[PDB]
Amino acid sequence: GCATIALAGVGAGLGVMFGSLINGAARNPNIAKQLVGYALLGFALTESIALFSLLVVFLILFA
Amino acid sequence: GCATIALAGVGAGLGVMFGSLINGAARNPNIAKQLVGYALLGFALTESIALFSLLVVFLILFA
Amino acid sequence: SVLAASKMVGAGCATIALAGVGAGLGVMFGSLINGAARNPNIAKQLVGYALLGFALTESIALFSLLVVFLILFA
Amino acid sequence: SVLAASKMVGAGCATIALAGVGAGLGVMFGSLINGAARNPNIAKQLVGYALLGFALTESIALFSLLVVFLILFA
Amino acid sequence: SVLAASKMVGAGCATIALAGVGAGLGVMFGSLINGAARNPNIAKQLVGYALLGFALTESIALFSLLVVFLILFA
Amino acid sequence: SVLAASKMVGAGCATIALAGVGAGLGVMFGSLINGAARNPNIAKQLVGYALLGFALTESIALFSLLVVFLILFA
Amino acid sequence: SVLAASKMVGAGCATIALAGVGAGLGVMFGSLINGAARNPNIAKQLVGYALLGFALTESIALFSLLVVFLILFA
Amino acid sequence: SVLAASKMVGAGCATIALAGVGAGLGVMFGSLINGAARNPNIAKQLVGYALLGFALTESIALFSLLVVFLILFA
Amino acid sequence: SVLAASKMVGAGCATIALAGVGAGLGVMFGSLINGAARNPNIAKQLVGYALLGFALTESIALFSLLVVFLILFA
Amino acid sequence: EAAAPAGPKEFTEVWNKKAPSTLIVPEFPSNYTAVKAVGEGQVHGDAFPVNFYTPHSILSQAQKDTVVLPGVDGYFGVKASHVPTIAQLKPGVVELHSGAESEKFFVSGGFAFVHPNGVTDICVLEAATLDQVDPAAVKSALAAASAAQPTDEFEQAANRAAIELYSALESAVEAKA
Amino acid sequence: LAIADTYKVRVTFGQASLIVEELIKHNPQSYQILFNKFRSAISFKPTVATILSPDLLEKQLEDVTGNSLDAYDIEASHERSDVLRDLTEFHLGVTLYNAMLENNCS
Amino acid sequence: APSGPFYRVAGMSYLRYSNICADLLRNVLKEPFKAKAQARQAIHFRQAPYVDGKAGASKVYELENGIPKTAN
Repeated sequence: GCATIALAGVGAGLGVMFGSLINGAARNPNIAKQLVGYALLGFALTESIALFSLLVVFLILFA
Repeated sequence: GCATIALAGVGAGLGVMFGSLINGAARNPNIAKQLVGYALLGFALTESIALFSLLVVFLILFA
Repeated sequence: SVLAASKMVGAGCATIALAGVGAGLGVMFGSLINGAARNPNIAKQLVGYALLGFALTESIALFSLLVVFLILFA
Repeated sequence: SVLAASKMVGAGCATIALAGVGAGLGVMFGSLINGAARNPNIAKQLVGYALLGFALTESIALFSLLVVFLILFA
Repeated sequence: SVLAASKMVGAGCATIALAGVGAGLGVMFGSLINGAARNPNIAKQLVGYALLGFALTESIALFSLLVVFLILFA
Repeated sequence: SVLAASKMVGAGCATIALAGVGAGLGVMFGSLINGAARNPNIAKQLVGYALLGFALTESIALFSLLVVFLILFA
Repeated sequence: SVLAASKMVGAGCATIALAGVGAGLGVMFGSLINGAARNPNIAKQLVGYALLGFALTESIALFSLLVVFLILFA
Repeated sequence: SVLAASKMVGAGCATIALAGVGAGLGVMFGSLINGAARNPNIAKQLVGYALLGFALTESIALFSLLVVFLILFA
Repeated sequence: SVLAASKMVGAGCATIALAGVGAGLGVMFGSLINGAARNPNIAKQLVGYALLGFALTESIALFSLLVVFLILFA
Repeated sequence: EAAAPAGPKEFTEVWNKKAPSTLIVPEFPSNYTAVKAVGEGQVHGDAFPVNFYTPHSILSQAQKDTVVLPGVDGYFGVKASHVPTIAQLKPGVVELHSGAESEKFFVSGGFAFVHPNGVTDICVLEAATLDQVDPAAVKSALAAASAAQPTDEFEQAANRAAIELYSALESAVEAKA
Repeated sequence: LAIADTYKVRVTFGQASLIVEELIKHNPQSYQILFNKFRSAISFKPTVATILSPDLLEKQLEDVTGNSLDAYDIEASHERSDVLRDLTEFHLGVTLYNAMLENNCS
Repeated sequence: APSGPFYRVAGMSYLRYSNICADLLRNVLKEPFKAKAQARQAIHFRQAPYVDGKAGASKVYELENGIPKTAN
């Protein structure tokens, strides 16, 4: 139970990332397909750490 | 009980993303719906953190 | 009654998520104030954005509030 | 008295979500000060958005207060 | 007694809600500085907004000092 | 002697308000620096607003210290 | 000896307060460096304000260590 | 032997305060880069202010390691 | 055997200082990205400032790892 | 720190002593304006005077109660007693509202000062209003502006200016209200 | 330097800006423009317009008990010393265009 | 070498950047107003540097499209 609280950090990080993507599109939206191209990269590289937390959640429960 | 603190991070990230929606829309009102088209994607995409947390808080209770 | 004890203390450790959702709502409303101070001609649209932000942010609050009563009364 | 013991311990651990609404109110009223600092013509409208954000952020404060009264007095 | 022991531990962990009140008070009283630094000619309006923000986020600190007096003495 | 042990464990968790009031004091005294770096013509008035903000966020720390000295000797 | 054992975790739960003071001093010196980059002509008064703000925000940290030494040895 | 248990968990809970020193050091070293990118002609003096800031904000990291090594070996 | 179990529960909550040091490292590298985006004609120096920030933040990371490997093996 | 207190007043009594004396003092561009910056007044309530200026026209010297400018962070609106501001303008549309009347000028860049007495000076190079621009040739200009990529940074910056200008113009000619 | 053939067709802002950019190859500390102000068809008052170089004399000449330009909150892309570097070149452009238009009409 | 906004780092001055923006707006007006916008766009002068006191070369500008987009 106290192992899945690391998900709060990756949620709080992903929120500021997908808000800075909104502001980055609102600056100059000609590059918006490249801003989302870096934003999904950041989403994947933060969900890597989210899965790193979920792995030890499953490891405590099932092993 | 100590597992669902993780929705605090989803709440903080989603509040700052919906606040960056306002700061993105007030910066250029000409694109004030495409930024919602990114914001609802951000909300639904980092809710997978909240999906994983409300999967864990039931995976320990009812299993 | 250790189950009747643990349901209370799990609810107390479960209602901590409302802190993050409240801080998110405060950041959201502060950004509504700042958006309505950038160009106040668009404020009638920006409060409409902030209220969808409110009703979508409190979804996470009621997600914890099912769990603050699912582990309490069930 | 273990049940009342965990009721009071869960109530004390339950009231800590008020920290989040405190930080939220702080950043919202700070943005109210900044929005009044930019253009005071909107200062009445910005107070009108600020107190609305105060009420809809105190939504979570009364949610945590009814939760802490449902663990301690229910 | 486990009742008064839970009272002490619970009223101790109840007042970490003042951390967010102090952080929000710092953010608000800090936005007051650069809000006056944008334009000093409306500074008396801004300190009024700041004291409104202080007293209206002090509702949270009065609420979290309600719960400590409520758990300790009831 | 679980009371006199719980008094200390509650007294420890009571001072976590001294995280948030320190963080708010840092943000406040940081924006004072940025406000003085905007215009040092009002470098005398902004320190007045910052010392006022320090004294009015100090009341949070005094509430926490009256809690922790309300715990230890009552 | 649950008193002299629990005073150890009272100290460990009390000295977490230095984290917020650490983040506050970090944002204070960070705004100091960002203030020197605006105008280096006032880079003497800016460090003079930063040392004053560091003196008034370290006092929260010494409130916390004062509570640590009052818990641990009194 | 609960003294040599409670000291271990008290040290673990005591060294949590090196988190906020980490965030403070991070925002200060990031603000050094931002200030060095604003005006590069003073990019030696800002390293002076950043090392001053680091050696004065790691004092709190040394504070928490004092409390850790006080409740580990004293 | 409460001592070798308490060593594990202490080494649990010891090493969450790495959370704050990671949140510091991330905002330091994010300000490195912003400083590179402002003027890339300096950015070979800002890598040198970001690495000198990372090492002196690693210092706190190594202190937290020192505590979490001191609790297990002493 | 103001160690040469110069101006239209101080230059005369230096010019009285070095110039040949039958020459009267040359006039100065301070002596041709009345709208002062630090001179208190010039708001009278909610109508603040905004001077839309351009090298070839005075597109608006009349009064509005709110002005929307496209600053470099994005659009921003100037109310009655706005904070004093040297805003740099992105190429976007400028709005001047006096009530019902709302006229839109799509400008091409420049600055936009707001002075401490409350006046506003929108200063742009080419400020064409929205009817005299087509929605057609923006695509045929932007498509080549999204095509030709020299390795010369000079025309790279010039073509990036073309991209952002035509992008804002296409978003402003699609979203005509 | 000598500039001619400038009123053969007309005066445009591109012309005044290119004459300005030929002036800014020298990096002086103040530019001065000497022209006749067309006040009527009788009076052509000679004037001196002066333009200060930004990071050399403009911020120092404005510094009174602090600064008189810190009242204006900058909203540029980069810092203030690179928006005055553009603003003074713009001021040179407008005073050159207006000067050689008033002098042509007088 | 230069540190500034994106035009100034590439050697292009501010006036050239804003005039290139002006030229690019003037190209995409309507043909009833493209004629009157071609009035204010042209550049015709010559500049002659005098390093000795009397003598120097010439540089004829005859440009009817606007400020030079090419390097200068």
